[PDB]
Amino acid sequence: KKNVPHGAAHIKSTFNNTIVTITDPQGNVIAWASSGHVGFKGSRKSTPFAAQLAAENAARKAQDHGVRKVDVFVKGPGSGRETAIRSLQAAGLEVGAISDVTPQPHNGVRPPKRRRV
Amino acid sequence: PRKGPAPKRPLVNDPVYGSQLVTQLVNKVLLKGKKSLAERIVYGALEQARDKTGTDPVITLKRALDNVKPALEVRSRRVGGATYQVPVEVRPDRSTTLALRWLVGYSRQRREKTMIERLANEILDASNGLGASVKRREDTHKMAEANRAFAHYRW
RNA sequence: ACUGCAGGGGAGACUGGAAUUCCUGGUGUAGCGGUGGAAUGCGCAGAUAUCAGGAGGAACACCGGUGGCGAAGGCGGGUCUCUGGGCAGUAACUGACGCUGAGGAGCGAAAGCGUGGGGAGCGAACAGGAUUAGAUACCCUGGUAGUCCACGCCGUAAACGGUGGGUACUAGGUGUGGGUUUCCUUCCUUGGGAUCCGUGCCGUAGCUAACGCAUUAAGUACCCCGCCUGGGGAGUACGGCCGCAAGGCUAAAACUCAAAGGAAUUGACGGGGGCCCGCACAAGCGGCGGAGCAUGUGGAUUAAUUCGAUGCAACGCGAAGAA
Ligand SMILES: [Mg+2]
Ligand SMILES: [Mg+2]
Ligand SMILES: [Mg+2]
Ligand SMILES: [Mg+2]
Ligand SMILES: [Mg+2]
Ligand SMILES: [Mg+2]
Ligand SMILES: [Mg+2]
Ligand SMILES: [Mg+2]
Ligand SMILES: [Mg+2]
Ligand SMILES: [Mg+2]
Ligand SMILES: [Mg+2]
Ligand SMILES: [Mg+2]
Ligand SMILES: [Mg+2]
Ligand SMILES: [Mg+2]
Ligand SMILES: [Mg+2]
Ligand SMILES: [Mg+2]
Ligand SMILES: [Mg+2]
Ligand SMILES: [Mg+2]
Ligand SMILES: [Mg+2]
Ligand SMILES: [Mg+2]
Ligand SMILES: [Mg+2]
Ligand SMILES: [Mg+2]
Ligand SMILES: [Mg+2]
Ligand SMILES: [Mg+2]
Ligand SMILES: [Mg+2]
Ligand SMILES: [Mg+2]
Ligand SMILES: [Mg+2]
Ligand SMILES: [Mg+2]
Ligand SMILES: [Mg+2]
Ligand SMILES: [Mg+2]
Ligand SMILES: [Mg+2]
Ligand SMILES: [Mg+2]
Ligand SMILES: [Mg+2]
Repeated sequence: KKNVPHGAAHIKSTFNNTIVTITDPQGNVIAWASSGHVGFKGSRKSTPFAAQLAAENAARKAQDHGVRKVDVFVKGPGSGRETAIRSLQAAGLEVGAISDVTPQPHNGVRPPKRRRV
Repeated sequence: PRKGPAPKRPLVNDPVYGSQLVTQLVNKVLLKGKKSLAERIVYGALEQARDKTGTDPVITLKRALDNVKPALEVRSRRVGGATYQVPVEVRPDRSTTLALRWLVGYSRQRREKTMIERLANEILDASNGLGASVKRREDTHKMAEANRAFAHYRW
């Protein structure tokens, strides 16, 4: 029963998965439908096709709560970073501003050991 | 091959029916060089086709093909430790080729007596959308609509 | 000595922000995580995600470079305190006070060890999952010591420029870091010329087995120290000294082999790279492998089954004629 006309869509896109949650500007979550909610399992979640269905499922489920305009905050080094933004435009939403909030440490904590694959 | 495309072969118009589609059907029925035998099946099955509809049979034949042309096929590729299918677009002159192989191919294992009446049933059960060659259209598409995740590997 | 100048040289104390994790609440609902592909695992008892506050530890994005500094090891978030060395100019001062240095003494990455703190993340040992003939590994989820701090010990590294320290001389070309000074000097250009000390690149004479070195020598010379004398046995044994221990330093012989080696050359090869081709694959059509029979072979049998052919490139082959 929550009603808000202006929102804020957050997108996290890793090498394994994408998650599209949509909040109000105060930061409270409305709808969050990701790439495992849309039916996929395993390495298929990282594909760009699985990102343009996760962004459709979070968009229609947010327009039922009255969201007509979002702000986009992508982060993560994923391949579903651009196809998720174009998926929000072909669902009835307006994108407004697209930002970049990928966390950048100032050489803080130690990364794991490099893979000898 | 290695050195580009090879020049494809022309097809002359069929003398009985003024269309290149009938003379492309007789070459899928053709076995062992018996071309006059393969022309007595295709001319025979089309005359049997007009005795159950009354419509001209090369108009019946094109509606039999428009329900079995695939739009997406499912060509395979090995990527890493697991191989998986890839959906690619079918060009138009392959969609004619891959459909006429399916009318002749599923009529040879249909339950009638002669080839003239086995072929004339599969054309009429595809002009209505009910045959077994039509079912392979919505099995090729279902395997191509369950693999849109792999469309970014187009060789 | 005096005047200048550059610097992550060291030590102590205080201190700043991003990020990781956890905790406490808000919203929200079924997945998240992970891989070549999965699974163990986390979650549905409210996770991942998103916002706000709070706790703690460790490393310091951009500047950052081909660069600076230090005897080497090594050294960078900011600030204050204390402190070592270097370079240029003046030529005020002492008047050979210099160089090297057996033994010796100090410093000395990382791992490790002692007592006491701290412990975010990472992570030997460990455990489970997957892979596989096996997998005590690679890959994944976890995870203890340790990594961090204080005071001691250890004293080893491919501790490397695989090149001991001082000095003198021997064509240059061209970058960059720290000075001083002359000419168009106010034409500003922070360009050009000269000189002193770093640091790289390419090059002549000369040297070298060759690769290469080449005013930062591996060139031409002189002074001092260390070290080598075929490869294994072996930086091992015994003895000694040091160490809390792990272990370090000094250091053999018997025996055994006729070699072990260094650079370059030609080829072959690679689950190295570039380009290119073949019914190689793909896209198709028809077969073989199953059945009866013909023909050749292996084997077996026989008085004899004449002999030859035996991955491709032997097996309807020599045999285009065995009653
Ligand atoms: Mg300092
Ligand atoms: Mg913080
Ligand atoms: Mg914690
Ligand atoms: Mg919460
Ligand atoms: Mg959270
Ligand atoms: Mg400091
Ligand atoms: Mg005097
Ligand atoms: Mg000395
Ligand atoms: Mg240590
Ligand atoms: Mg121990
Ligand atoms: Mg300790
Ligand atoms: Mg302790
Ligand atoms: Mg194990
Ligand atoms: Mg591990
Ligand atoms: Mg201290
Ligand atoms: Mg010591
Ligand atoms: Mg040594
Ligand atoms: Mg070193
Ligand atoms: Mg040495
Ligand atoms: Mg010398
Ligand atoms: Mg000296
Ligand atoms: Mg110089
Ligand atoms: Mg050179
Ligand atoms: Mg030499
Ligand atoms: Mg010897
Ligand atoms: Mg020893
Ligand atoms: Mg001993
Ligand atoms: Mg060699
Ligand atoms: Mg090759
Ligand atoms: Mg093939
Ligand atoms: Mg057979
Ligand atoms: Mg024989
Ligand atoms: Mg033959």
